[PDB]
Amino acid sequence: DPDQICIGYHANNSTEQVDTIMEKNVTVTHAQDILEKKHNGKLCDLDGVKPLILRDCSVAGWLLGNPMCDEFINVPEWSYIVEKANPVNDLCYPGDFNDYEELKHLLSRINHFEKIQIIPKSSWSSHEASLGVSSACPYQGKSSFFRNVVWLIKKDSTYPTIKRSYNNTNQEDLLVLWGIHHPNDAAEQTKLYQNPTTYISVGTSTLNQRLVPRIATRSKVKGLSGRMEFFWTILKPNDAINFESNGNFIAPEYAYKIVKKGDSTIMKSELEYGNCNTKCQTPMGAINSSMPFHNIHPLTIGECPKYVKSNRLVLAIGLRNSPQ
Amino acid sequence: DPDQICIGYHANNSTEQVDTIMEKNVTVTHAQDILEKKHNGKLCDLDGVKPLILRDCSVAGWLLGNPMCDEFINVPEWSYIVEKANPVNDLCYPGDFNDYEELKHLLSRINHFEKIQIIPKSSWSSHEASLGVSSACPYQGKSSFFRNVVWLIKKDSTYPTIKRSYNNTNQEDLLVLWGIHHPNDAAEQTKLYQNPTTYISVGTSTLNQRLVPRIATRSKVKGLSGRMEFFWTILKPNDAINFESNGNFIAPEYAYKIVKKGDSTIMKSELEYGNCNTKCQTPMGAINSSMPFHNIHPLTIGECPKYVKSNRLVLAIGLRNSPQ
Amino acid sequence: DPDQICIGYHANNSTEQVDTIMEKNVTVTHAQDILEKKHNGKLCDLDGVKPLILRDCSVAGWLLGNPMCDEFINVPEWSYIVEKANPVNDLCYPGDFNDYEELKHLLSRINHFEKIQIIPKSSWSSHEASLGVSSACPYQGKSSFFRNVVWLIKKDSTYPTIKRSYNNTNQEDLLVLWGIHHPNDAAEQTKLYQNPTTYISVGTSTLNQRLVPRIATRSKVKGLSGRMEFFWTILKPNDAINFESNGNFIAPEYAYKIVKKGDSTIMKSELEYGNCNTKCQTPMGAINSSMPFHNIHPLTIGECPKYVKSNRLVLAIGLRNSPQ
Amino acid sequence: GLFGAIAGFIEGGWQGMVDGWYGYHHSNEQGSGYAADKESTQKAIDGVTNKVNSIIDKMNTQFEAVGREFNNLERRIENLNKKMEDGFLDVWTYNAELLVLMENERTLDFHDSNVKNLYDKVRLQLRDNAKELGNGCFEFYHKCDNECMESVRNGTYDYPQYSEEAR
Amino acid sequence: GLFGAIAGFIEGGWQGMVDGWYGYHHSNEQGSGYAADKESTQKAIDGVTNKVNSIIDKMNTQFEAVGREFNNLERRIENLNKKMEDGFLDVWTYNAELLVLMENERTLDFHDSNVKNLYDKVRLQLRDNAKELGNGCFEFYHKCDNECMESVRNGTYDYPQYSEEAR
Amino acid sequence: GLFGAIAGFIEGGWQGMVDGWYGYHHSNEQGSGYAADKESTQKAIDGVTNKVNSIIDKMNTQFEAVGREFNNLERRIENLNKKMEDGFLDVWTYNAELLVLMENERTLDFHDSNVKNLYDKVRLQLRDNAKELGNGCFEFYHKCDNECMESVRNGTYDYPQYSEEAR
Ligand SMILES: *[C@@H]1O[C@H](COC2O[C@@H](C)[C@@H](O)[C@@H](O)[C@@H]2O)[C@@H](O[C@@H]2O[C@H](CO)[C@@H](O[C@@H]3O[C@H](CO[C@H]4O[C@H](CO)[C@@H](O)[C@H](O)[C@@H]4O)[C@@H](O)[C@H](O[C@@H]4O[C@H](CO)[C@@H](O)[C@H](O)[C@@H]4O)[C@@H]3O)[C@H](O)[C@H]2NC(C)=O)[C@H](O)[C@H]1NC(C)=O
Ligand SMILES: *[C@@H]1O[C@H](COC2O[C@@H](C)[C@@H](O)[C@@H](O)[C@@H]2O)[C@@H](O[C@@H]2O[C@H](CO)[C@@H](O[C@@H]3O[C@H](CO[C@H]4O[C@H](CO)[C@@H](O)[C@H](O)[C@@H]4O)[C@@H](O)[C@H](O[C@@H]4O[C@H](CO)[C@@H](O)[C@H](O)[C@@H]4O)[C@@H]3O)[C@H](O)[C@H]2NC(C)=O)[C@H](O)[C@H]1NC(C)=O
Ligand SMILES: *[C@@H]1O[C@H](COC2O[C@@H](C)[C@@H](O)[C@@H](O)[C@@H]2O)[C@@H](O[C@@H]2O[C@H](CO)[C@@H](O[C@@H]3O[C@H](CO[C@H]4O[C@H](CO)[C@@H](O)[C@H](O)[C@@H]4O)[C@@H](O)[C@H](O[C@@H]4O[C@H](CO)[C@@H](O)[C@H](O)[C@@H]4O)[C@@H]3O)[C@H](O)[C@H]2NC(C)=O)[C@H](O)[C@H]1NC(C)=O
Ligand SMILES: CC(=O)N[C@@H]1[C@@H](O)[C@H](O[C@@H]2O[C@H](CO[C@]3(C(=O)O)C[C@H](O)[C@@H](NC(C)=O)[C@H]([C@H](O)[C@H](O)CO)O3)[C@H](O)[C@H](O)[C@H]2O)[C@@H](CO)O[C@H]1O
Ligand SMILES: CC(=O)N[C@@H]1[C@@H](O)[C@H](O[C@@H]2O[C@H](CO[C@]3(C(=O)O)C[C@H](O)[C@@H](NC(C)=O)[C@H]([C@H](O)[C@H](O)CO)O3)[C@H](O)[C@H](O)[C@H]2O)[C@@H](CO)O[C@H]1O
Ligand SMILES: CC(=O)N[C@@H]1[C@@H](O)[C@H](O[C@@H]2O[C@H](CO[C@]3(C(=O)O)C[C@H](O)[C@@H](NC(C)=O)[C@H]([C@H](O)[C@H](O)CO)O3)[C@H](O)[C@H](O)[C@H]2O)[C@@H](CO)O[C@H]1O
Ligand SMILES: *[C@@H]1O[C@H](CO)[C@@H](O)[C@H](O)[C@H]1NC(C)=O
Ligand SMILES: *[C@@H]1O[C@H](CO)[C@@H](O)[C@H](O)[C@H]1NC(C)=O
Ligand SMILES: *[C@@H]1O[C@H](CO)[C@@H](O)[C@H](O)[C@H]1NC(C)=O
Ligand SMILES: *[C@@H]1O[C@H](CO)[C@@H](O)[C@H](O)[C@H]1NC(C)=O
Ligand SMILES: *[C@@H]1O[C@H](CO)[C@@H](O)[C@H](O)[C@H]1NC(C)=O
Ligand SMILES: *[C@@H]1O[C@H](CO)[C@@H](O)[C@H](O)[C@H]1NC(C)=O
Repeated sequence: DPDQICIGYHANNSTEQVDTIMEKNVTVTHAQDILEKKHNGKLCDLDGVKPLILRDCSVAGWLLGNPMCDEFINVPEWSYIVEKANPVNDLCYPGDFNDYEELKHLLSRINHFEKIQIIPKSSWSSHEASLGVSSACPYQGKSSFFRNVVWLIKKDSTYPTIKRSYNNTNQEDLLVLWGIHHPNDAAEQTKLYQNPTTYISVGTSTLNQRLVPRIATRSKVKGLSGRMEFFWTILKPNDAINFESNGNFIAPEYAYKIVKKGDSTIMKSELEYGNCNTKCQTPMGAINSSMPFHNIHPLTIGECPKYVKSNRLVLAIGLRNSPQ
Repeated sequence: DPDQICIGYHANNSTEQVDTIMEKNVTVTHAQDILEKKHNGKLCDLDGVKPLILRDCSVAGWLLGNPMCDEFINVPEWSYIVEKANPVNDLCYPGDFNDYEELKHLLSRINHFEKIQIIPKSSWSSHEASLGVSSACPYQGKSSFFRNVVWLIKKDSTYPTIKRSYNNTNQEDLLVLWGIHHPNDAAEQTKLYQNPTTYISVGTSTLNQRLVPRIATRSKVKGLSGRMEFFWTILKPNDAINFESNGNFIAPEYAYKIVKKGDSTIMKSELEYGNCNTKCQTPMGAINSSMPFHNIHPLTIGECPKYVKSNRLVLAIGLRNSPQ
Repeated sequence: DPDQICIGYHANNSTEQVDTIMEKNVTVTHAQDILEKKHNGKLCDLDGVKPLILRDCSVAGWLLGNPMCDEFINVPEWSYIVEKANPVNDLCYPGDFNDYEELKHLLSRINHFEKIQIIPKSSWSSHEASLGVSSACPYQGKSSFFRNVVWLIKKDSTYPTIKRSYNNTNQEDLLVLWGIHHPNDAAEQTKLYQNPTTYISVGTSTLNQRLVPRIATRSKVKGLSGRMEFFWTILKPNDAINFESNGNFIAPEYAYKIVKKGDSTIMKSELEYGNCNTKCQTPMGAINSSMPFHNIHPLTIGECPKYVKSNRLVLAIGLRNSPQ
Repeated sequence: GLFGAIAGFIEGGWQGMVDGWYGYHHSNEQGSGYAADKESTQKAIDGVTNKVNSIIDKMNTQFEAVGREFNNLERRIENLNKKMEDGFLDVWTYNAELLVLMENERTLDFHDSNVKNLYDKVRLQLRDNAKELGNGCFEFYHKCDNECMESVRNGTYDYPQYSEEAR
Repeated sequence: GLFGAIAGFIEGGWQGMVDGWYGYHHSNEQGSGYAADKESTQKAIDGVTNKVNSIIDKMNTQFEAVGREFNNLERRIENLNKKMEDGFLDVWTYNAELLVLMENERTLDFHDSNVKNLYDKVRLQLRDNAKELGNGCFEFYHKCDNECMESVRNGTYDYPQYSEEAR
Repeated sequence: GLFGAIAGFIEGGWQGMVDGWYGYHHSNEQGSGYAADKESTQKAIDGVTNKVNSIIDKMNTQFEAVGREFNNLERRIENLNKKMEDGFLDVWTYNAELLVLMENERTLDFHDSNVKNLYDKVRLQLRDNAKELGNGCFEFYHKCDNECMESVRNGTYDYPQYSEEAR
């Protein structure tokens, strides 16, 4: 029988299939998926700075010191903030936070953060500073209030006009918070503050604010028709903030030194910290991948693959292989 | 003559041309365009819920009951709103609508909509409720006003302080509308309302509003230097809205129960309803197509092909065919 | 020796390399880069209308006539505005400009622009019009003020209520600017304006404004705790603007006729005019190119190639060529 | 074209072959005619159909509502929307135009390949029993009647049966 | 496929050739076996690896923070973000799906080319000293022992040495 | 490469052929030299030029004004613009880089095809009157003077005229 030589190619036991532009379900000897589909199921550090995880508090409750929140633990820097979808503890006393979303964005990523006392609670000689409490803000079965600001009321049927300054002698920007109380009617107004017609003026080198309380008949929320409305500014180094008021003033006691480099955002997630590190975080887990595409979640923070609506992206590596 | 067998390919009478990356105007035996260029020239239902078509009224005129508009016909749901580019009948009495664009966006797609009486016009015992009319808002050759709100004025040279509440006992959100009149000067102010210094306070569980009339010397618009300014809120089930005023109050009579699922937008179009159904609507007509691309119009509502700047996207199917 | 004919291909001395999907650094006989990497290093006309180049002034300082700015030279049209990153001369007297970013956007591209006198400085018979000056706004070693508006003060311990109108008898929209002064306290208030409680009302066919001065204890900026706050409107042809005030009024003298066709934006650049023309401007220079991609700068104005993060996009033209 | 057959060594197409994309023409003492290659034609139809359907079906379409809801003092935001809209238009326009150009090249070269492959299948059956003319045709050195012609078309040509008459 | 070899005139692959992608099978009086073509296999591995790495490495990745920071009276801006997000999702989904389809076609046709080219290298060495069977195999007209077989595989087959025995 | 000719069975290019992309080298008793194939060269030039021009001309360019017009309390909107800008940059960067890689592969394979097709045109004219050496060259079994060489290059080679001297 004559001798033969033949040309041919590799086959194996692979049942892996790919699609081509002209033909579906082509069985090949080897293939490779380029879609990332896995995450670790945990909230991690980002490059590798820890997030601020607020458990059951909103950014506002945390900043103002809502007493129903966990006690303030100093975290001097973070990469992103995690809130639950619906934090139970936000504003214990009902009301509003001015420019709240911009403030949250500003605080999303922070390089240095430090709470300091700027106006001692003990320094209010002409006003009552230890009766500013409410059943809406309990601490240990007793009426209390946001811990970082002070609800001042009249003393000896008198509310002298307040003139207070704080000068930022620090080398860092200072986040300062204050508020106004909106009472229910004129009888309540004079009961708390004596003076019927009141204001709060606040000035810096850029801020020129004058607040006045609005009376309205409002629905009771947690038994209260009154409202607190909070405000904030960034006090630059060597600038001074000047408060003036003859009533309704929710004064600062504590403020926060901040150093701001980059920004990130607020992640909504029900997960807890996982003692891990990552380049790409999603609300249901982190991604560790050099793949070009992923299908896990759109609300990512970090350096992530491109998000696609796909179950698989499989590249042929090897050759057409007879199927089983 | 020796026998022959030959290999060859199909040709036909096609003059259809395509372009390739290396060569233009290649004649082929068969081709297929993948660009959608056709529409039906009509405004249609979307999946398949009818749009709200406002003919010659703005959303504001429709909501407030501008008398120059067509009488209110109940449409309990819709998929998108159609306005003309420049609706002739908007605010008959000159003025403004607060947060108007957000309200229009909210109303763009509605699952349930129902007008109800919340404060009977007949219930204003201490004020005049049937003289709030203007030549700017005619109905049948006689001065009238927005039909869904009431322009109250003094009675017997008296405007008693109003204290009114409505409680949302319904199971649906309620859209509530009110206004303030801004008179021309103090002499006009006291002529209409008796009291020289007036307010309108409005409170819900979230709203804490106090309006005051601004006097200005303004240009006459339709003979009038006065202005109406309208406001709105979403009153949740079991919440109450509380009005207080000693003048200038444009009170609600009717409000609207709403159920909100998705959103869409406001389409600007001069077309009328075409008794049709579609997945993709444009202002000049609807598209019924599974093609990947279209070139009809960018302002589409629905599930549409991708919009491109192209006159044709023709794929070769068959073979190179000799041209004519 | 038998005769031979051979088939072959061109080679040359090219060392140009390209990359292919399957192989890097393939030497070829000829190649072509499709990435634009060059600019002319100059700020140019755009199609071919000159930009407005503000040198060391902000748009606000330029509009209001900050005296520290260069004298106003009429430029009747422009394609885009160029500011330095940090213009030294902005608001000489400290304060704020309302809706400033929207105004800058509106003024970014202008088809006609013409400064006109609308209220002669000499027409203020009942008020002092030549003492409205400050050390913060010097001109030639002497206290002055924004040149296009007038800081009115009391005369003979009297500030009569102002009632002034300007009617736009021109055929073009008119940009009108005014301001309010916010003094430091009531003693200063009465010193300048006599009247302790003051307002500024401004009305057009659309505008219905009432400003009141806010007192605050503010930080000294350039020695001054006072503030100026500026406002603006577009007065349509045949409409009238009506001012009323009993103090704190920074009145218009000059306004600007404008014709608006397209928009562009504000370019931030430290370059000067280069007496050139272009279709595509960047802050570091103009691009003259029909190439599809460029890598120069993202903040372009005009009809530009697509911006990419790439150092080279080299297409093979010729054939595989043996390397050196 | 890439494979050298269509409008290449096979210089033109056949109006006379109506029932397929690729096939054969025979001429012998019994007559002449065209026969489609059913298998290659059907595979090619399936192939091109799949390509077109993939271009169509792989597009993700979702509900969107495109309007103009910003006011006269929201022009900076309206410009942000303009840049986005124009940006996506430029992306889809470029990608659609090039896709069509590139896939049309692939389709025409695919047909060319299919014809070349059919040619080669015949060439290797016939080998030395016919002359390769260079124009897509083979000139037999033996008589090849209709049954013989069908054997070539159905890939069962018996070379040893004719080698003697061919030489 | 495009080049006519893989699942074409070479009808199926070889489970028996485990140490390469393309190669040879010989049969003579001394026995039979498979030998991988090392050079073509390695070049192909490098080629496909480069393609995959380019698809991966050419992607520009940058830091972004994607959340939902607009409130209940900022729904028009929130819709602008929706349209943008959905728009980029549609772009990347389409481009990724088609890229995979198109590159898979290229990869399979590349292997086919590689096999065809190996076949032709052998064909031109052997010329008239072996019969081309049409199935990827050549039937020698002379004895070709193991050293002879290796000469064919390493591209040094000496045609003049055997032409006499072949004729 | 895909078609097996360039840097394949034709192992290298010719510095000596300056006036075209593809062509012929002849050697006979009268001398030797290079001649460009004008037709294939021009068609290839037109083809590649068209590809480059399509990549350039199919781009839709429109006026845009890109600045930074949002203030310190509009950072959420400014971030929306960032995500959009960065998004389009990532799209164009990826698509441009891959386009270049993919089209460069097509261009090099196109040249390879063009050379293979020229080779085959000659092969089929010469058939049995010359030996196919396997390196791109044909060795004549008859004398082929300059006029004969030109007949091959212009596709009018007369096989019957020389078959007797070749055998
Ligand atoms: C926020 O805080 C800044 C720093 O405040 C401080 O400095 C002083 C005032 C103390 O209060 C100290 O405890 C605190 O750290 C502040 O600034 C200061 O602003 C002052 C405003 O007047 C200014 O005071 C003047 O200082 C002059 C001397 O200046 C020279 O010496 C300084 C010390 O070496 C030096 O820093 C300066 O650069 C300079 O070389 C005095 O001659 C002035 O004269 C007096 O003025 C008083 C009224 O203003 C009168 O009572 C006196 O009769 C006399 O006429 C005056 O004291 C101080 O110099 C500033 N310091 C710096 C470093 O700038 C800043 O203003 C605050 N920010 C606000 C309010 O927005
Ligand atoms: C909007 O509307 C909500 C429903 O209003 C209605 O309920 C009552 C008040 C009628 O007006 C009725 O026509 C209407 O549909 C409203 O809510 C109600 O808010 C009331 C506020 O006080 C509250 O009234 C109290 O009810 C107690 C009994 O509660 C028990 O019984 C109810 C009936 O079965 C039941 O719904 C409750 O869950 C509960 O089991 C009384 O004992 C209270 O005592 C009186 O208080 C009065 C003053 O507040 C005094 O006049 C009396 O001396 C006595 O002390 C009181 O009447 C009512 O229970 C709430 N109902 C529900 C279902 O929640 C809601 O507040 C309104 N929203 C606003 C204002 O924002
Ligand atoms: C801004 O400016 C617009 C034009 O103003 C001007 O017209 C007049 C008033 C002069 O001031 C002149 O210098 C200036 O260019 C302005 O408009 C005008 O608005 C006026 C408001 O009343 C109006 O005046 C009335 O004109 C009637 C005549 O109208 C007829 O004749 C006109 C001239 O040919 C013509 O333009 C008109 O179309 C029409 O055919 C008078 O009969 C009116 O009667 C008087 O009313 C007075 C009080 O209003 C009484 O004092 C008299 O006793 C009498 O009863 C009246 O004078 C004028 O016609 C309008 N002109 C135009 C072209 O529209 C516009 O209102 C200003 N914009 C504002 C304020 O927002
Ligand atoms: C000090 C005190 O007990 N005063 C009595 C009022 O509380 C009481 O009115 C009732 O007030 C209820 C809420 O009570 C608080 C609260 O929020 O918990 C009690 C706080 O001590 C008080 N705090 C301060 C700093 O004054 C707080 C505050 O006044 C309001 O929140 C301000 O808006 O109120 C609840 O609202 C009931 O509806 C209301 O009846 C009256 C009873 O007539 O007597 C007061 O002496
Ligand atoms: C009731 C009445 O007729 N009063 C006389 C005034 O109308 C009149 O002043 C003129 O007012 C003109 C507009 O008239 C109306 C209107 O808008 O149609 C008439 C309406 O009845 C009145 N409605 C109510 C509820 O009061 C309405 C209203 O007062 C204003 O719109 C409020 O801003 O005015 C027009 O503006 C003329 O310019 C003006 O002269 C004076 C004449 O001096 O006498 C009044 O008794
Ligand atoms: C007219 C005059 O010189 N008045 C004396 C005050 O100037 C002086 O108070 C000092 O004021 C300082 C700033 O001075 C000006 C300025 O801005 O340059 C001087 C201007 O002439 C004046 N302009 C006008 C139109 O009144 C201007 C203006 O009043 C304020 O800017 C309004 O806010 O002030 C500086 O602020 C010093 O801190 C302050 O002491 C007092 C001295 O007690 O005497 C006045 O007669
Ligand atoms: C397929 O072949 C590989 C390589 O020999 C082997 O490791 C694997 O277990 C096989 N799969 C089976 C036996 O299912
Ligand atoms: C390809 O495979 C999937 C199952 O994995 C099947 O549902 C689909 O119909 C197949 N398509 C074809 C054309 O065989
Ligand atoms: C082209 O050929 C088709 C198929 O026979 C025929 O139906 C059509 O009418 C022809 N076109 C003409 C005659 O113009
Ligand atoms: C292709 O066809 C169009 C007419 O449909 C013509 O304008 C264009 O110039 C043609 N291009 C070429 C290269 O023939
Ligand atoms: C390469 O060849 C070209 C064409 O002859 C010549 O112009 C160029 O100078 C050469 N490059 C050298 C000598 O470096
Ligand atoms: C290709 O060229 C660059 C230098 O221009 C070099 O850094 C890179 O490593 C080269 N890559 C390969 C695979 O040779």
